[PDB]
Amino acid sequence: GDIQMTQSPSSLSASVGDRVTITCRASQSVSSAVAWYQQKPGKAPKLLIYSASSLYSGVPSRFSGSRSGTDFTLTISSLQPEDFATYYCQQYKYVPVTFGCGTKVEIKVQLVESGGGLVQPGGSLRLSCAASGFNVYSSSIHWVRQAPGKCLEWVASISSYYGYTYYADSVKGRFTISADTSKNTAYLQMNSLRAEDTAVYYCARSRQFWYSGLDYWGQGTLVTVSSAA
Amino acid sequence: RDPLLARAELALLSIVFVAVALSNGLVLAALARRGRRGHWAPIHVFIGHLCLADLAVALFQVLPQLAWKATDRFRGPDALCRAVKYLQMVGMYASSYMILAMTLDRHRAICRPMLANRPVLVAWAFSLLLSLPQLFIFAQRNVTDCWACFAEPWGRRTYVTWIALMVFVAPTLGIAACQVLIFREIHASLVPAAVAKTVRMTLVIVVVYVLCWAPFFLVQLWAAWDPEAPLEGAPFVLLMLLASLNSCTNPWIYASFSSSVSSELRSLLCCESCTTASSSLAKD
Amino acid sequence: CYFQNCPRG
Amino acid sequence: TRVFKKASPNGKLTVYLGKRDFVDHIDLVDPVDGVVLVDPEYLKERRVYVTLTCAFRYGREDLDVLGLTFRKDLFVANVQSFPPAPEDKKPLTRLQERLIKKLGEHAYPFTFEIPPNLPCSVTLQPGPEDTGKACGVDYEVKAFCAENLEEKIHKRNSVRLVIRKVQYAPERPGPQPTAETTRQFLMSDKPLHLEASLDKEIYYHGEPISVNVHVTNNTNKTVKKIKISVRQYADICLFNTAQYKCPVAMEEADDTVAPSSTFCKVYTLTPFLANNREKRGLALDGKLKHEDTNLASSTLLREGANREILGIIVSYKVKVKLVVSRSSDVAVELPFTLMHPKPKEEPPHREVP
Repeated sequence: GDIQMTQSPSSLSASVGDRVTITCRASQSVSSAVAWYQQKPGKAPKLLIYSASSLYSGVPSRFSGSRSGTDFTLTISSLQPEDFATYYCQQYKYVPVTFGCGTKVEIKVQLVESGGGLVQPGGSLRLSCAASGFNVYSSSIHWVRQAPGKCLEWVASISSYYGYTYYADSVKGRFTISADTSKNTAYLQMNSLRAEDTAVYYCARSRQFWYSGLDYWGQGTLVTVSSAA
Repeated sequence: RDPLLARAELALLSIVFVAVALSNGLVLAALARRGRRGHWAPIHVFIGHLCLADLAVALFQVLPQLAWKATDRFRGPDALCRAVKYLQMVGMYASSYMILAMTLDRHRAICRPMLANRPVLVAWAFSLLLSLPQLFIFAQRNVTDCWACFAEPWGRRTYVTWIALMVFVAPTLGIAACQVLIFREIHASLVPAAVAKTVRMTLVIVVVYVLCWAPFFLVQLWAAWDPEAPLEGAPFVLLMLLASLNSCTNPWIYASFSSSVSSELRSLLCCESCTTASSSLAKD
Repeated sequence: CYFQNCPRG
Repeated sequence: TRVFKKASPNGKLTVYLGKRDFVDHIDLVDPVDGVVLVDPEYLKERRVYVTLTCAFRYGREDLDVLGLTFRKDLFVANVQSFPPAPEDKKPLTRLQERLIKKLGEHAYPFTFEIPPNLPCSVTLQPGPEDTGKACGVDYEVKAFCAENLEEKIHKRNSVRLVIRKVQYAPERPGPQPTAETTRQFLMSDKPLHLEASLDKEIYYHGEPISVNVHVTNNTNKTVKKIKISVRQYADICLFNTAQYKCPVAMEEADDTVAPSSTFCKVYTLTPFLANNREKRGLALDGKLKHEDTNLASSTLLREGANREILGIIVSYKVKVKLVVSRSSDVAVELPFTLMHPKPKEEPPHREVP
């Protein structure tokens, strides 16, 4: 079976300026290639930690993380109002890589994407991510999808410099991925769509020279595959 | 015009033709299946070129004098003289030059590091270029195509010697120098073997080359350089069509040294480890 | 015979 | 942090190292320190040695057939492992003592001071049929319990670990590179001038290289075609100089520089292995066993040495060739440094489990 992560502290609220503890449990030996992503409700994910020990650039030092075997500890000395959002843990040493169901805390670069919308099941549909501000050959490009009430899953990855394609198990040979180097854009075609394909799709840019946690994301586009028109 | 001699020579020519045909065909088939099922090893780029060139030798040479020695005459146009003589001498010359080229390539590659089809082009071009003087050499007929043909009064006494020089002295002595430069096989100081294989293949190739090409050109000189050629009888007639002896063997000569194709043809007779791991530690 | 005066058969 | 181990087949010996790669600052070298867990219970040879080698593999085929390793030992060094030499006293590094306290007395340390001016960990692009160990340049540490050095290495009683060392781009840019030529023909008086310029001396693997090129043609003939080639001078020094040549990136421009005309254009070239897999034997950076690395990094040597190092020297250049209507071909050249950004971590190469 494929490697799973589990997010225990799903529920937490009414915490202000206090110790906030999050644990992610790895179903298998994954060493250190693990990262934590911040996504504001209704927004794009933002890179918090990679390797569980390396703070990302532009991140407050008050956030911290650590590894204890296959368990992984997220520490907040003092919670802030802007930190009430969705949190994700994910290994990045074995393709396919998958996110756990996001950890939501509750209180009382250019990556443009297009192509999605409504579609009937059993069809093909088009998406694209134009990237600007950086260099395509210097990174890999990835497709993740947001299914509500479902753990986030990476679905697609393209390596321009290596020229390789990577897909999830459920999507092998079901979708076509590509990228125009010249236009600096990633193209996507959904062949034989079904009900499981209903999700909100997000664009992720790697940084090729060595793989790490995804840094910058696109706002995403909805894709509802249903008989409704 | 001897009937029994004609029958015997036709039999000999057909037998050697079919022998070289079968040998070269099976060798080239093995090479093609290896290249399709694996690498286009340049080691073999040449042995395959040897196969193709030598099978072309068989096809373009044996059939013409087959046509003459069977029909005992000529029944065609005049430019067919030029065409047939060209397509005949081309194989003889090109085979020798491509042997030269492969020897040179191996000679450089005795210790050559990585270097990412040229020398085969070199050999082919050099052959087609040396194919020039035969234009003004062969003369006209005086019934059968281009009989009593002579380049000049010195054509039968200087051009023949130049042919002999260009076909042996540069080739055989050149390849001789080729292996003798491996004499400096002892590199890398002492050990912290191959000499036997090197010398054993070099000796074999050089001796087969010289011995196989000896009789045709020796009788060539004793019949051309010497006025009033001493022998016109039976012993000369058969031996003047036996130079293709190495054709069925020289590809085998190279294939024997190649442990890859040798094991391939012998199979086609009927055709403790560990793991890296990781741990943690205590800070401070 | 190839490049020399071959005896006539 | 974390530490890597490798367990020997016999289980009597085990090796513990901190980081797989070592930064070659050229001026100094990372001290390569590790430890060996030893089992005297099953040990019988009463002596253990650990040795570190740097070796470049013999090229592909040997005696008209490929396989086996006649690699030349570029540099080998040895050290006692167990029992430790009392005469050998050296200041242990912090990682060494950390591993010692974690494991105990059966862990015995060792340090290797790699001298500067040694070849970078460079690999050669294997052929698709190459099934043996990869050909190229690499370091290898190894452990084995034996009474002395002479004894035949017994594969049931030893262990090996291959390693690589890396260099990195200086943070200080050099002068902006320029080149120019003035080709004149016998047919005309006025000259044909050409100039090329690159923005910075340094580029990172996977990011574009932009060249500003200007041409001034006053001769009677006309410039017809443009060849642009990101190329690589690789020097081989197994026996002597061997500057084997293979370009990595090209493009053809059907642009034209008219007589008495000026041409000013920016050309963008960015190397990538995809269109270079076919170029068998193309130099690449170091590999662990067979994981697809990136392109070969620009070897950086200390200027004090006279560049005689018995190893592959890797330097990347860009070549601009202009062709004139029907000697007419003209070439100009500009070299550029090519190394990775500033390191911060290990090389976590990504692959399926």
